[PDB]
Amino acid sequence: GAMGSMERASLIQKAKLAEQAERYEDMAAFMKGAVEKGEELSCEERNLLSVAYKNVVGGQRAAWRVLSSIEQKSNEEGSEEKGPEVREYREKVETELQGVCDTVLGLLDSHLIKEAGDAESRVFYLKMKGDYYRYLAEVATGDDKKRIIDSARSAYQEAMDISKKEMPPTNPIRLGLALNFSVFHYEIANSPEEAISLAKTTFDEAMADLHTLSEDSYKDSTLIMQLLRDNLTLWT
Amino acid sequence: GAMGSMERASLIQKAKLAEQAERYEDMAAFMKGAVEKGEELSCEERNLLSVAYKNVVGGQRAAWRVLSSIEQKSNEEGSEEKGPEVREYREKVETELQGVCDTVLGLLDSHLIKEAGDAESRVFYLKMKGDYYRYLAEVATGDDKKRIIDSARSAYQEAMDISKKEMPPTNPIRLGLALNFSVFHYEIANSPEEAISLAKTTFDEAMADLHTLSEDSYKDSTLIMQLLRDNLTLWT
Amino acid sequence: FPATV
Amino acid sequence: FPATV
Ligand SMILES: CC(C)(Oc1ccc(C(F)(F)F)cc1)C(=O)Nc1cccc(-c2csc(C(=N)N)c2)c1
Ligand SMILES: CC(C)(Oc1ccc(C(F)(F)F)cc1)C(=O)Nc1cccc(-c2csc(C(=N)N)c2)c1
Repeated sequence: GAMGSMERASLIQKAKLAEQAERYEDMAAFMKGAVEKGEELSCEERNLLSVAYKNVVGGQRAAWRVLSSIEQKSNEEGSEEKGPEVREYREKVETELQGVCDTVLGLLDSHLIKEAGDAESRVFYLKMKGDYYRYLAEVATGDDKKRIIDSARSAYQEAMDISKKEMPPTNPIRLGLALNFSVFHYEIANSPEEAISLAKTTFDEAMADLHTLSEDSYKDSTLIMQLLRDNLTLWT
Repeated sequence: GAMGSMERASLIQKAKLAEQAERYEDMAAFMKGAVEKGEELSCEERNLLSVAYKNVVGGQRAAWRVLSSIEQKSNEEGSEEKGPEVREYREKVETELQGVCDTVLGLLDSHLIKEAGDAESRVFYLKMKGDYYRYLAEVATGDDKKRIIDSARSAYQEAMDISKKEMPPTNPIRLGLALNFSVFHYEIANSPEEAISLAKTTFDEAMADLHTLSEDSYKDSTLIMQLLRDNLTLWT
Repeated sequence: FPATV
Repeated sequence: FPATV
């Protein structure tokens, strides 16, 4: 690791600077270095890690979608052959995306998840595991596509089971997990009815628990609840 | 060069794909590979090259400014020492920026400028040379800061001299050169009066030549003329 | 796209 | 910032 010689605290500080500078590849490298120091991550640090890689892979996903769309048009009946270049470059971006996903999954497996005992850390990491298998599933086409999908499902399901036992229904981690698992059902698993059921039940159970919350916790929970509603509006 | 095995035409095609995907680092690498094939660049290809590196260095400049601002606040009377990290990371971004500038300047010197005989190509490349020395000047602080500034000035001046002899006053390359040389005067050379004079004279001479233009050429010229006006409004 | 966080 | 192209 090229960050092995830098202090953990300096890596975290520089991750925060990189975020302010919108340098998310640097942010991700700094937070990978911090994870590789071997200590557990605090709540703030977990969110720095997730923000960094979400921005990196989010850009890769957007590029992949543009290129895949161009590639499909080039393969429609009537298109003028423009050679291997579109496929090659889509493949290049796809391989870089898979590499980022594999890196994140590797950090979770070595050894963030196995040391995560509290619900807020363990659910957070298992949600990430589901998310990054989901991104692999978005581009998968081979002998292991079903196994990638099932790896996403299994991670989301373990996270869900813990969240329902250990977190209130308004906990924003629980809400964001359900939001993303619902999108997994809709977009990956071809299970729109499960997606809709999960989003609606999550929203309604959260609504009923809002009365227990402070103003600041209310704002956090209702933010994610609005995303659940937005998706339900898109889907119904 | 890692692009040495790819066809020139494939590099150009992939640069255009990278642009559509907003993958400007890839775009720049593809266009560097195309330049290194040793052939002159067409008008479209020159603009692909400039668009790619402008986006790459533009992001680096924005990050550098954020970090420099944080660094200056940390060095105000009353700040809590937060160690070497802000300076280190600003330096890291600065070195990467200087590397990109050196790469572009290297392509212009080996051998785009010396083979550029037509005004539209030669003025274009000399403007780029001024621009990338200007970006080096923005971060320079050492024994060579004045020499960097004079390298920018010299390149802009040669471009200006050719443009006034060989291009009409509405030519968008001539206009964009004057726009940027004017910003050089204002922001780098501490010569705001020269900046204002150059922008105003360029604008007025272009205005008087608009009557010669087609509708499409008119739109191109008036676009840059509006940028000259915008800067004059900022400065007066 | 649908929303994810 | 001032405009450049
Ligand atoms: C998006 C939003 C509003 O809500 C979320 C995010 C993630 C999840 C899920 F993925 F866990 F499900 C659910 C809701 C959020 O970011 N909340 C949040 C909560 C706690 C800490 C931080 C934070 C600390 S540091 C830092 C930084 N960007 N520097 C950001 C941010
Ligand atoms: C910004 C704008 C509107 O005007 C300019 C640009 C540069 C200059 C100066 F730097 F030369 F001074 C002056 C005005 C512009 O981009 N004009 C333009 C003109 C000619 C060709 C292209 C083009 C071909 S391909 C391609 C692509 N992005 N794929 C873009 C674009």
